[PDB]
Order: sequence, then C-alpha cells, then structure tokens
Amino acid sequence: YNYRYRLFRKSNLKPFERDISTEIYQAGSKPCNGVEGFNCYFPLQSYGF
Amino acid sequence: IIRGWIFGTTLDSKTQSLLIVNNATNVVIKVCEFQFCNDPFLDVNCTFEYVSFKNLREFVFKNIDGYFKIYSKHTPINLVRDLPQGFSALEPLVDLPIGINITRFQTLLALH
Ligand SMILES: *[C@@H]1O[C@H](CO)[C@@H](O[C@@H]2O[C@H](CO)[C@@H](O)[C@H](O)[C@H]2NC(C)=O)[C@H](O)[C@H]1NC(C)=O
Ligand SMILES: *[C@@H]1O[C@H](CO)[C@@H](O)[C@H](O)[C@H]1NC(C)=O
Ligand SMILES: *[C@@H]1O[C@H](CO)[C@@H](O)[C@H](O)[C@H]1NC(C)=O
Repeated sequence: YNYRYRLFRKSNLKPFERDISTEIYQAGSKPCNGVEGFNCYFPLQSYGF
Repeated sequence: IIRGWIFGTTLDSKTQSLLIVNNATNVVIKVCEFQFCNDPFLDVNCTFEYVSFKNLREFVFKNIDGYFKIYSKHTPINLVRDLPQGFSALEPLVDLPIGINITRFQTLLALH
C-alpha cells in the first residue's frame, strides 16, 4: 500500500501539475472538516499488489 | 529594497509554494511548503531548487504547462515616478519545470 493514487475530489489536474495535498476528499459537498463517512473520505487509495 | 517574491495558492504549508530570492551575492529559487518569512519582511520536502528610484527593473512572470517563465529588462530612468511612456522589449531569463500553478502572489522586502 506504499503505491497510491487519487480517486476524485473535484476538477482534473492540468498537464504536469505536481499535486502534493492531503486534505479529506469529498464524495459529496458536506462540511467534511476532517471526518470520514458518507460524503467524506481519505485522499489516497492504494494497490493490493 | 525589493528582494524577491512568493507564489502559490495557500502560501501556508497546506501545499507546495514557489519562493524566489535575490540575496545580493546570488539569485536563489526553491519550491517548498514551510514559510521562513511567513510575512513579507526580510532582515537587512522542497521538490525543486535553482541558483544564478533611479533604476527601473521590469519583469514578466508567466505560467504554462507546469513551467514558470520569466522575462526581464533594466534601465536607468528620469520620469518623476511613473513607468516611462515609451517602448523597449523584455528578454527571456529562465524557464523552470516546477509543476506548481499559481492563484496568489506577494513580494519580499529588506528591513532594518
Ligand atoms: C493549480 O491550480 C488549481 C486551480 O486551477 C488549484 O486548485 C485545485 O486544483 C485541483 C487539480 O489539481 C482541483 O481538483 C481542485 O478543484 C482545485 N481547487 C480549487 C479551489 O480551485 C491547485 O491547488 C493548483 N495546484 C498546484 C500543484 O499548484
Ligand atoms: C511534504 O509537504 C506536504 C504538504 O505540502 C505534506 O502533505 C507531506 O506530508 C510532506 N512530506 C512528508 C514526508 O511529510
Ligand atoms: C546566497 O545564496 C547562495 C546559494 O545558497 C549562498 O552560497 C550564499 O552564501 C548566499 N549569500 C548570502 C550573503 O547569504
């Protein structure tokens, strides 16, 4: 699980955009405020290699 | 008095930011999260790094395809305050593949 990717959050990256951020991902537009559940989840997903 | 610039989106360690400084001996550049100067005064995990009224310094700062692009010119001037009414072309300086893109910026100033 050291190998990781984004699912969604918001709008796409621009070409060669170096994203580094680690704030909570929205599945929906709630005030997620560091709480996971419905609407809100961790900003990295990781491979079962 | 003007020593450099800060560029980014949050400028506060939530994400990476571009720092450009002239230290009188050199020009020095980094992209980093942390703020040595959190506020624009300067005393008289970084993913990229680089080194190199009477006078008017002109710059164009421009940002495309993850490159940051700079053009410049110098001249002495004699107008009371304003940019002199006239024409002279700025020339390319550097073209840095930093991968950041910018919504907000600020300048840095030397103080006692
Ligand atoms: C690049 O600029 C964008 C704005 O155009 C910054 O904003 C986020 O960009 C990501 C894509 O990486 C989107 O998912 C978000 O919706 C954007 N949010 C906002 C508030 O616009 C982005 O932070 C900048 N990235 C870098 C690396 O500088
Ligand atoms: C590097 O900075 C980003 C924010 O810009 C942060 O999320 C990350 O945790 C930092 N790297 C390490 C190894 O902690
Ligand atoms: C200016 O920056 C360069 C490169 O980091 C460094 O070698 C030099 O000592 C600095 N000069 C001053 C006056 O801090």
